Amino acid sequence: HAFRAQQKYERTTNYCLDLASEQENTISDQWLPELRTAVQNAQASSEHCK
Amino acid sequence: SLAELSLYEQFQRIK
Amino acid sequence: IIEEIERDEAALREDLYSADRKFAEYYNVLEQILGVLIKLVKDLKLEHQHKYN
Repeated sequence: HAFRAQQKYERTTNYCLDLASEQENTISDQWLPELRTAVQNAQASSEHCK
Repeated sequence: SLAELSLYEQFQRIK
Repeated sequence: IIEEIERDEAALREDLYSADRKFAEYYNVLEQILGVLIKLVKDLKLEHQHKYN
């Protein structure tokens, strides 16, 4: 039960934390290009600040 | 020129 | 003494008895914390949303 609670439950809590952060890690890996795309509407909106 | 160049930094950043 | 043998077995595992019950009593109450997080990917919430993001 503990391994069921650990490997099949707690590791899925880790998984549901890892999967919820799986794209984070990819996004963290591609932090600048994700900023280049996911926040692409920042620099373009920055051009009209002045 | 300086306006468009500098403003991209924030984009770059009981039981 | 005859039932002391039972105590030599039932009360021998009396800690083993109750601990297993509470090691089986948490298979459902923890399911609302431990077992919802497996459900939290098995309810397709993150499975669709790892794809949604």
